[PDB]
Amino acid sequence: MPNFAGTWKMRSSENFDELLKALGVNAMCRKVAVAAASKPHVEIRQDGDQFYIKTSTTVRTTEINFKVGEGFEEETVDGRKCRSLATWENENKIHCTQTLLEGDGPKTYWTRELANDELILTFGADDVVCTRIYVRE
Amino acid sequence: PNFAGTWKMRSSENFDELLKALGVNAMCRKVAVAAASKPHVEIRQDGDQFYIKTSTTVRTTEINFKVGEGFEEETVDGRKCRSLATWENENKIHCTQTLLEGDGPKTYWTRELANDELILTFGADDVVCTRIYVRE
Ligand SMILES: CCCCCCCCCCCCCC(=O)O
Ligand SMILES: CCCCCCCCCCCCC(=O)O
Repeated sequence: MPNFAGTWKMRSSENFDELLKALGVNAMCRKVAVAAASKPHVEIRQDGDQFYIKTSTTVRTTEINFKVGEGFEEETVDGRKCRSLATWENENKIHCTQTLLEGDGPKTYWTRELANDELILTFGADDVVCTRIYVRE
Repeated sequence: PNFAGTWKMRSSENFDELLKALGVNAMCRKVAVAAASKPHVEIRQDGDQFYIKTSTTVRTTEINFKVGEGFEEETVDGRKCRSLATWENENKIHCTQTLLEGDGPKTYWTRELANDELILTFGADDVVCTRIYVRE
């Protein structure tokens, strides 16, 4: 029912450096990630529950393909392989639960919500929350 | 010796081990080693006065120094340091470093001209990384 599809550009970021610190990312990498990941561009294709999400920066591009309610594999923000499940949390919000394939680490998740035609991306690592707001371009 | 010119890296040794000695975690080392795999360097030199720009797609650094005079730069892992370059021989500059802030391994770099190749060495405690540059 909500239409996530389109091209998006990041307008604002809260607590990204703190999220990377909670994931144990070294400052050498955080310094580049915070500079470069200051202006990601996102493309979404959506057909009902079926999604394609591509996030690109000069430093790193990721693409995921998933159906809401079906398991898939992706990476955490710090690049660790995880098994994921996206659920509708409400009519305008996808909540994605994540479990590491290998090893131990903080509990991670992401959410994507459409609110007043803005795309709110939240990432969790234990009790740390990062909020990135995307707008249409 | 004429360090001036444009240079491209042909080989690297022990960069992963150097970043480990600097306390960089494995996931970060894998990305950093890849990101640093082929820097392009521009040097301008006028006697003892040096300008060194090192560029990669993800990160560019520039330093200006005179041999024998203190300056401030960053370690490889991006920690602010106070530095001093000296001639170790006719074709070799040795740069001693001290952290401005916090504690960490003893670091230094050397740049040497040998058979018109540019040999960059980084030290962190007893670990040595060697990077060899050739003229572009
Ligand atoms: C998220 C990406 C983090 C990337 C951090 C690596 C930064 C580039 C290192 C450049 C080292 C060049 C050393 C040299 O002068 O040969
Ligand atoms: C080991 C290095 C980990 C650092 C991660 C870099 C991430 C850069 C781009 C992330 C984009 C986040 C977003 O979707 O807004």
